[PDB]
Amino acid sequence: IDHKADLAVAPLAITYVREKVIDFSKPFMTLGISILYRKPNGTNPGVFSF
Amino acid sequence: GNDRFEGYCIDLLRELSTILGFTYEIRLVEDGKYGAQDDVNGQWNGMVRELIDHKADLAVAPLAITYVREKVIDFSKPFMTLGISILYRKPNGTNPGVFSF
Amino acid sequence: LIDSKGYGVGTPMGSPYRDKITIAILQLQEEGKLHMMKEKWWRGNGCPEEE
Amino acid sequence: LIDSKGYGVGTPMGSPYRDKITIAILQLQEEGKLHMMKEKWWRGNGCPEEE
Ligand SMILES: CCCCCCCC/C=C/CCCCCCCC(=O)O[C@@H](COC(=O)CCCCCCCCCCCCCCC)COP(=O)([O-])OCC[N+](C)(C)C
Ligand SMILES: CCCCCCCC/C=C\CCCCCCCC(=O)O[C@@H](COC(=O)CCCCCCCCCCCCCCC)COP(=O)([O-])OCC[N+](C)(C)C
Ligand SMILES: O=S1(=O)NCN(C2CC2)c2ccc(F)cc21
Ligand SMILES: O=S1(=O)NCN(C2CC2)c2ccc(F)cc21
Ligand SMILES: C=C(C)[C@H]1CN[C@H](C(=O)O)[C@H]1CC(=O)O
Ligand SMILES: *[C@@H]1O[C@H](CO)[C@@H](O)[C@H](O)[C@H]1NC(C)=O
Repeated sequence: IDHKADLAVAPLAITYVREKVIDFSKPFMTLGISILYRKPNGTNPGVFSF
Repeated sequence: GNDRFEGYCIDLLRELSTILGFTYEIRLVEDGKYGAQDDVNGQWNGMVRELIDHKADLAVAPLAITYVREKVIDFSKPFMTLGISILYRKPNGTNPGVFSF
Repeated sequence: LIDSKGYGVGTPMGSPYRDKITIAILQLQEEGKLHMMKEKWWRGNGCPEEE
Repeated sequence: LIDSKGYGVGTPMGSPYRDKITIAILQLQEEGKLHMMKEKWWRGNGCPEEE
């Protein structure tokens, strides 16, 4: 905003409130919010499955 | 009027209307087409063309963001996300019979 | 997907509505409106299984 | 994905480097350089232990 730089080449995600103060280029990468979680370890009980 | 039409990009144009207020009128493109340079002339065709000589103001339609379309007209930031992909037939139902053993 | 592209309400070269529409697309995307409309039209009728 | 939104080279409000990178980002994409650079970094040891 205060012109201390010229570009912002970074992972700077396009948000509604960021577009109203600075102006972005058109996206060089697509994403969305998504949940990260530990891959579950161990297996099902399965005393059957004969 | 504006009641002949329905779709995603008519629902989008109504939702952009209640935010801004620019009350619109649909004049669909006549020589139905999107945009291409004819490679000998260099002239555009269809909805890229009718925005060049200011005949209409918007292009609310599946007008993809192409490198050659951006130099000429001004696209907004996207509202969907495309990709080129292949439409082929699903294979036959193999149908294992009751006497398959 | 072979490439990635996207749509856009196309405006003439140097039109003022390049900015006033992308404010109202980014607003309709965080309010979930651009996913309620995609779901309302691309709902289809369903395909049975991918077994 | 919960929403869908994207990255972008941020420019000050009024800077002409907005439109000169707008065409430039589209230039690397149809040539396949944006896919080539992303392939080079987001691919690593694939965790192939599924089999
Ligand atoms: C073909 C050659 C042999 C034929 C011989 C005779 C055949 C006659 C019939 C034999 C079997 C009788 C019907 C079985 C129905 C079970 C259905 C099922 O799939 O499981 C369901 C319910 O399963 C249960 O959890 C409880 C089922 C009954 C428990 C005792 C087994 C009966 C064996 C009788 C002893 C023989 C006595 C009679 C003869 C002396 C689903 O649950 P699950 O899947 O189990 O969940 C665990 C697995 N998992 C965690 C990974 C999900
Ligand atoms: C009862 C005696 C009678 C005399 C006969 C003697 C003959 C000899 C017969 C057998 C000799 C050997 C038997 C030992 C087998 C069990 C092995 C074990 O301990 O570990 C297992 C115990 O899981 C079980 O299998 C429980 C067995 C209990 C038996 C009684 C249940 C039914 C009772 C009657 C029912 C109602 C009756 C109504 C009738 C209609 C657990 O293993 P784990 O390491 O923890 O792995 C967990 C797996 N997981 C992590 C994936 C989850
Ligand atoms: O045509 S764009 O503005 N720029 C190119 N890209 C990303 C590089 C994949 C994308 C990705 C998704 C879009 F909706 C638009 C575009
Ligand atoms: O934040 S954006 O510029 N506009 C909103 N969208 C589409 C509505 C998903 C997208 C989709 C993919 C992008 F890379 C960017 C955007
Ligand atoms: C690492 C940080 C703080 C960055 C990464 N990109 C997000 C952004 O572009 O705002 C930020 C937050 C996140 O990871 O959710
Ligand atoms: C099976 O495949 C043939 C050609 O591959 C096609 O003509 C036929 O309609 C298919 N039958 C189905 C999909 O039931």
